[PDB]
Amino acid sequence: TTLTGQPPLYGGSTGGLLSKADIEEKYAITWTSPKEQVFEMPTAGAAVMREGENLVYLARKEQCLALAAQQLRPRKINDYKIYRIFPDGETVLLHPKDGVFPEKVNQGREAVNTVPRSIGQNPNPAQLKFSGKKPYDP
Amino acid sequence: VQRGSKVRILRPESYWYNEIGTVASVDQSGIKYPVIVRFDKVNYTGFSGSAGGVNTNNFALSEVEEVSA
Amino acid sequence: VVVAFGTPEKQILIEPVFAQFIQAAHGKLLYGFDTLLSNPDSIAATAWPNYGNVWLPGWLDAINSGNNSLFLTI
Amino acid sequence: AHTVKIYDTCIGCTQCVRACPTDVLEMVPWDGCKAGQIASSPRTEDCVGCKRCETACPTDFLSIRVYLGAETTRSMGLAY
Amino acid sequence: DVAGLVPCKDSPAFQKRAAAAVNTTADPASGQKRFERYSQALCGEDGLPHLVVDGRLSRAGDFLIPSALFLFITGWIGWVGRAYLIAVRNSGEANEKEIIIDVPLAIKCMLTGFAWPLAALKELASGELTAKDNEITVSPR
Amino acid sequence: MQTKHLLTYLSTAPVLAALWMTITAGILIEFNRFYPDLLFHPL
Amino acid sequence: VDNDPVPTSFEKWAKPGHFDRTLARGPQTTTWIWNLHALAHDFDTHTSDLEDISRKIFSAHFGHLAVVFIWLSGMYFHGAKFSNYEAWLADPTGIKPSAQVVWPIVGQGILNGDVGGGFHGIQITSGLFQLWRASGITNEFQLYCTAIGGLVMAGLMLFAGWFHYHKRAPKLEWFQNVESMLNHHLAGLLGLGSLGWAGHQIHVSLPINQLLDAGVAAKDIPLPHEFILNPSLMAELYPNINWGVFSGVIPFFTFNWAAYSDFLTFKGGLNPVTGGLWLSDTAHHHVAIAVLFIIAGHMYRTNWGIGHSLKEILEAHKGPFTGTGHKGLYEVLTTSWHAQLAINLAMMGSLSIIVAQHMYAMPPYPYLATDYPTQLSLFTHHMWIGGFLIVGGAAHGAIFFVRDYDPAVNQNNVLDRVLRHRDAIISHLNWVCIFLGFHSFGLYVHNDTMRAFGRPQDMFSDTGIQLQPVFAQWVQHLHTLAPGGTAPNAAATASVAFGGDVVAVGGKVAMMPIALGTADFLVHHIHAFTIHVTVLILLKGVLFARSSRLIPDKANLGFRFPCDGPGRGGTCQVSGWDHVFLGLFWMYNCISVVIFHFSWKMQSDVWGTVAPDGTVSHITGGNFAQSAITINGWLRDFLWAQASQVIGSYGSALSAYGLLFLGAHFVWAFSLMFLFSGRGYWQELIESIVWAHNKLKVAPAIQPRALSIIQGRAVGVAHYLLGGIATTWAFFLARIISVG
Ligand code: CLA
Ligand code: CLA
Ligand code: CLA
Ligand code: CLA
Ligand code: CLA
Ligand SMILES: CC1=C(/C=C/C(C)=C/C=C/C(C)=C/C=C/C=C(C)/C=C/C=C(C)/C=C/C2=C(C)CCCC2(C)C)C(C)(C)CCC1
Ligand SMILES: CC1=C(/C=C/C(C)=C/C=C/C(C)=C\C=C\C=C(C)\C=C\C=C(C)\C=C\C2=C(C)CCCC2(C)C)C(C)(C)CCC1
Ligand SMILES: CC1=C(C/C=C(\C)CCC[C@H](C)CCC[C@H](C)CCCC(C)C)C(=O)c2ccccc2C1=O
Ligand code: SF4
Ligand code: SF4
Repeated sequence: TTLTGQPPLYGGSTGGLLSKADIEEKYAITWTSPKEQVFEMPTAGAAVMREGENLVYLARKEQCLALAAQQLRPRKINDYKIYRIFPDGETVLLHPKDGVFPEKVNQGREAVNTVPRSIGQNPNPAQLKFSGKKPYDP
Repeated sequence: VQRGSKVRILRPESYWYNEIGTVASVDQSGIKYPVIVRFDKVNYTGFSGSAGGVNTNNFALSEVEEVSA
Repeated sequence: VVVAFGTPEKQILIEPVFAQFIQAAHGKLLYGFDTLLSNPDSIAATAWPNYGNVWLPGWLDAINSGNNSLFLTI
Repeated sequence: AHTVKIYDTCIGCTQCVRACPTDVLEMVPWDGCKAGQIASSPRTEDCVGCKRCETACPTDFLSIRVYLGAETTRSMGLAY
Repeated sequence: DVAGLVPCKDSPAFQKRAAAAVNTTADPASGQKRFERYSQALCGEDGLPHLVVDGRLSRAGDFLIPSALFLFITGWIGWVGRAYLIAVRNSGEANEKEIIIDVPLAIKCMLTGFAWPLAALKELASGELTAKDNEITVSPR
Repeated sequence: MQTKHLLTYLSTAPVLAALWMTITAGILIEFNRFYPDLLFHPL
Repeated sequence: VDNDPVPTSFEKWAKPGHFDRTLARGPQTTTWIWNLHALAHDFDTHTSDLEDISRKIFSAHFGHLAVVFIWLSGMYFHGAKFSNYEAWLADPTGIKPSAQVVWPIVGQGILNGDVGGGFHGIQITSGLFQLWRASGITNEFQLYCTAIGGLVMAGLMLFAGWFHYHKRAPKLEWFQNVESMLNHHLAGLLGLGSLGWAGHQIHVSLPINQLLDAGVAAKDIPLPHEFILNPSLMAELYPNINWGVFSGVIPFFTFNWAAYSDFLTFKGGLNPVTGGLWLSDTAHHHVAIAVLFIIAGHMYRTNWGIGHSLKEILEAHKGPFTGTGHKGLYEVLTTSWHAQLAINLAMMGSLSIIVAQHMYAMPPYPYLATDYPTQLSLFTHHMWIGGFLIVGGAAHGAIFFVRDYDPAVNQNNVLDRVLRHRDAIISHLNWVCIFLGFHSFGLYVHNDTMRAFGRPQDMFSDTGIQLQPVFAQWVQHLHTLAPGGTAPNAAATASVAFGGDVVAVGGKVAMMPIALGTADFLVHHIHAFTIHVTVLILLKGVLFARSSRLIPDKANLGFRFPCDGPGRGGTCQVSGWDHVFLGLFWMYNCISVVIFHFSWKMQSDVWGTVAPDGTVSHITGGNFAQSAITINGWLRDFLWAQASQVIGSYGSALSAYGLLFLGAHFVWAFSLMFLFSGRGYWQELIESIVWAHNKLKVAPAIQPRALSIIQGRAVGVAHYLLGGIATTWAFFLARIISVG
């Protein structure tokens, strides 16, 4: 919380935030750039990465992750942090939660929604009639 | 099975069900699907418009029947 | 294509002779098949053991008087 | 939210996690394959349902399965 | 004579439109020979050579001789193709062969289609014609 | 030798299909340059 | 310009898929085959170097020039050896132009109907005869040697392609030498061509045509070498020059130009004996065009420090709204081949549309105005070609944005700032499209409903609630109080369509004043609506090709992808390719309505026959002002009524147009299988057919696959466009040949 970082030199665009950012939720990507460079914003147009901490508020998590994947990672920037910010001001760290990126296996991470069978061993809908049971339950 | 053994697939969800493929490896460790089978008919796997698929898949020993030696 | 080029005689025209035979088998003497119910002497027309057709005069007039749509000419 | 289920035919190639646009999946330790890792979905509330993970999955049939369910603002991908 | 049909000879409409024969080809006559050939057919109310597909060995030239001709040619084609597909599956360069036809093998499998039906009978006798149902892929159910 | 890499190119499917089609079209058209209007076998 | 860069060999001819990496592993599935033709001409995918890409483009342009020249040579050969040019030249109105004498194989000779003069052949509508007479050709041997010239010219372009790819291919700085190229193309390609044609107008076209416009019956005039050799023939035609090999050109070198005023004229109007343009005006035209193009090809600094760098012109131009203005567009246009193709395709499409709307109302060839088949055919053809090229310019704009947009070049320039308010642009275009759709088509269906109600006083007609095109009528007024006013040194008006009197050549009408009423207001607002929706779709594809609020990484996905999955509600057809796919149907709609308006307006208010007393009996008798305001009238008096010719066409010279009418209906309806369906069904059905083939040991090595989602869409749009365009083509040709 209390997100630190200079705004990148961006002239603004009509593709940025809407009412949903102010009453439902918004997202912020904070990273640190070694130099003043150029990157394409997900809300279109060029922007100037300031040297040091840069902070960008986007409307969706996927926009922040697209910014991180197509702009920051090919520019060797892999210290970014994506947060969800609620209208009351509450900030929740979202993308590099346990400090390791999700595509590296990290001890201490537990498995969610892992089914101990194959797709073929899933039951039949006819046997799996009126109940809360679905064909993919563990 | 053993490497190079032609085997038939008994996995219904598999693209190569009731078809033969050569065994390329059997994993000595205790995993659920140790057998690597390499086929010649490629898969459906890939994006739309991509000219290709996979010819290599993994199966258990109870989902593979050795026809040859 | 053959009608376009001023040659309608080159049209492949196939008579529905199986359905025309069925129409005759219902009694239409137009096609000249001389078969069941379009021959007055077939055992289907006379119903030899019981002689109890009785529908047949009315139906035969219906099938062999074109003023209706009962088994139209094909 | 959409339902992302990971099936034990997973070879832990991490290709589904690398292709997720909304950070739903992650690699967790698992002794069920040679790679030592299985995909997981702790964040299916962020799932949009694009099925890029199933496109990236090399197992036949797929170890990752996306079942589109109830639609929320996040799963519809609305920036508004 | 069948189904109220008459020969084109005693058909007034036929002779009326034969009196106005168009010329399909570069023959000076053309339409005259077309119509004198079509005269043997069974015409009708429109005076057009209707066809009967009935076996009817007198009027067998309207279906049956062309039927045999087509079946022999198309079965030749199919057997030639099957023989080629079977004979390129042996080589591991089969996928290359389906876009780049191995022309000597193509002619070799082409020229043996003259005995296309008889051989298939032997295949129907042998079992080298239809694949077993446990050697071919199938979806679940 | 390029006499073998012309032969392979003039053995591909688009060229041989076009060749076989042109050939059978030639048979069929020169059939109708000859004895015309054959809707039945004359019998 | 490097020596032997690519070895000329037959080896890669034997290797299909050499030019890519995914295409060279052999064909495992059938999609490979499609991908081959899908990747043949995408040179920027083949390699990753601008030099090789530019060399490939140069050698492909040489090949395309070869195919156009072999086309030209073919048409000149068919006009020399298989036409009735001379007979048509003897009696213009009495002979319909024709070529392509078909082979009498099976019925076919019925299409060789008589056109006049004993010639039995297909009546052509390309307008070739008229341009040959205008150019000054008299006999056919000139056309045979022009065909020979076209063949050797095609051979020259082909060998030039081989030479500039395999033997001496240019380096990048040559292709990127943009100033010298523009100077050589304005002055040298365009100016020299214009001057040389005026060098053919002055010496060949004017004398021959001045003789032909009198009743000389062609052949009695000399071959065109005599009019350079012997200025005695140059005497009686325009005698106010000395006419010598040194003397005649001295009036040019001394500003003595009113001497030349007998052939460099600015008369305007149409020649009342031929219905074409005044060829002296076209000559003086080509002269001035040549001069202005050779002037404009002296503007760009190449090597002598004289002229402009286009970069300085661009980077100079910037204002307070547009930030840095056009900074970086030089690099954008000199590094991206797709960004140049966008502009060049859009401009050639627009200029082809201009060509269509100019050669109808100033017909510039003798005996083309009173060739109604020719007039309709060339208008409609150039409109369709232009619409296609405009959509292609939009397509390559989207390709540039997906592939060749660098944000580092484009910081606060015009490109960057339109990317930053694409939402405002698209929403305002959306609103304009909805407004135009309502206030044009709702007017139409209001008119249908009032006319069905029996309330014609409540319609938008000239007899109901009038919508007069007052501004277009005023512009029309200004073009006729101007052959004596604001164009003083000009005899007649620019075109008769703006006003005047019925120019009637033969018994038919060449061109008359085209008044604009409520029906014309209505169709013009429909055309504006259809253009605006096509612009909306294509601009949305261009401006949102890289990212959107929905998918912020579309540029990573590329230009040509089906979707990003069923999630986010469903993301089918987000790609710029798919916007081009939708804009193709909307271009179809736009151009179809434009050519329908053209056909009905000419057939009702312009085309027709003149009586000896001088009364115009129009082809459809002026139904346009009262029928074209309702959709029922368009269906009845244009689509039902004028299709009688194409459907009664069997058994005559015009049967092939009826056959293609039906065949194009078939192809259009065949399109909807590909358009409405998806490839999951087709893959599933191919699977059971594969089972059948597997049973008889006949399933092929190359696995049968359904066509891809993009391929299915492209097949659907190709069949849809071909079917609809060919239906309209067959309809137009049969109707206006039987009636016009
Ligand atoms: C060797 C070639 C070959 C052979 C023996 C067969 C045989 C068969 N096909 Mg098949 N087919 C082929 C090629 C072939 N096909 C090709 C190229 C296509 C893609 C157009 C198809 C598409 C197809 C469909 C959709 C179906 C079949 C079906 C069938 C079965 C029923 C007969 C039939 O429907 O005829 C119809 C066949 C066609 C209309 C295909 C056109 C014929 C092609 C051009 C012949 C191919 C020859 C090849 C190019 C050259 C080989 C010569 C070689 C020496 C180089 C039958 C066993 C049906 C089935 O499922 O079983 C009951 C069926 O539904 N085929
Ligand atoms: C001496 C003759 C000759 C030879 C041996 C080669 C050989 C080669 N060329 Mg080259 N080329 C030639 C002449 C030749 N070329 C000429 C005259 C031109 C100018 C047009 C070119 C321009 C050219 C370019 C730009 C390139 C090549 C390439 C290549 C190499 C790849 C082969 C290939 O796949 O393309 C073979 C193509 C065909 C067999 C079909 C070509 C289609 C023709 C040109 C147009 C057809 C249009 C016509 C109207 C038909 C329309 C059909 C419709 C009506 C149904 C290969 C070694 C490529 C390369 O370097 O590989 C990486 C490449 O970049 N060539
Ligand atoms: C302004 C350019 C221009 C215009 C209006 C014309 C007009 C004409 N030419 Mg052409 N011509 C030109 C340039 C032009 N020419 C050049 C550069 C060449 C050398 C390649 C030729 C070579 C040529 C030949 C061989 C022939 C003609 C002929 C003709 C007449 C036939 C009809 C026609 O072309 O449609 C009208 C064309 C247009 C409306 C499009 C012109 C626009 C050009 C392509 C670009 C100019 C853009 C310019 C900067 C601004 C103009 C924009 C405009 C939309 C306002 C006609 C009056 C025929 C003739 O001799 O008549 C009897 C004929 O046989 N011309
Ligand atoms: C100057 C003209 C021009 C040039 C040089 C290009 C060049 C290119 N275009 Mg393109 N385009 C153009 C005009 C042009 N386009 C126009 C006018 C349109 C609107 C229709 C398009 C819309 C377009 C799309 C949507 C795409 C391209 C793409 C491409 C790239 C690869 C295309 C390819 O592989 O060839 C392949 C060509 C074929 C396989 C031919 C397909 C069949 C054609 C379309 C129908 C022809 C039918 C014919 C008219 C009549 C029917 C005859 C039949 C009965 C036998 C390439 C750089 C592709 C790309 O990805 O760019 C990077 C892409 O997807 N273009
Ligand atoms: C005839 C069939 C049809 C109709 C009516 C439309 C209509 C429309 N299209 Mg569409 N389109 C079509 C075929 C059609 N399309 C096909 C086949 C394709 C496949 C390629 C497309 C692809 C397409 C694209 C890609 C786009 C459109 C767009 C549009 C909208 C244009 C804006 C407008 O005019 O506002 C006004 C609406 C009309 C003129 C339609 C008639 C309405 C009447 C006149 C009023 C009805 C009165 C009242 C409402 C009745 C109430 C009754 C009550 C009981 C409820 C419009 C609603 C564009 C858009 O979104 O525009 C901004 C857009 O981008 N279309
Ligand atoms: C149509 C066609 C064709 C034809 C072509 C031709 C035949 C052409 C041509 C051509 C030519 C044949 C051209 C020319 C030209 C020219 C010019 C354009 C000129 C110039 C000039 C100059 C440079 C001048 C200078 C001067 C001055 C100004 C100063 C001093 C004096 C003098 C006068 C010297 C072909 C066959 C391909 C094919 C089809 C199409
Ligand atoms: C009498 C007659 C008729 C009738 C006919 C019929 C009714 C029939 C049938 C039939 C049937 C009921 C059948 C069947 C079958 C079965 C199966 C099972 C089959 C088969 C097939 C196959 C097996 C084939 C094979 C092959 C060959 C041989 C060659 C090529 C390749 C292939 C593979 C394709 C009509 C009236 C029309 C006409 C007249 C005559
Ligand atoms: C019909 C249809 C198909 C099936 C269409 C196919 C499979 C096209 C291929 C058909 C032709 C017949 C392939 C020709 C095969 C050989 C090349 C034939 C040999 C040619 C010689 C005879 C010369 C799709 O795959 C599809 C995909 C997505 C959306 C809609 C559709 C769709 O509507
Ligand atoms: S892509 Fe498939 S196999 Fe690879 S880690 Fe993900 S679920 Fe497992
Ligand atoms: S329907 Fe087809 S195009 Fe649309 S999201 Fe699904 S797979 Fe993609």
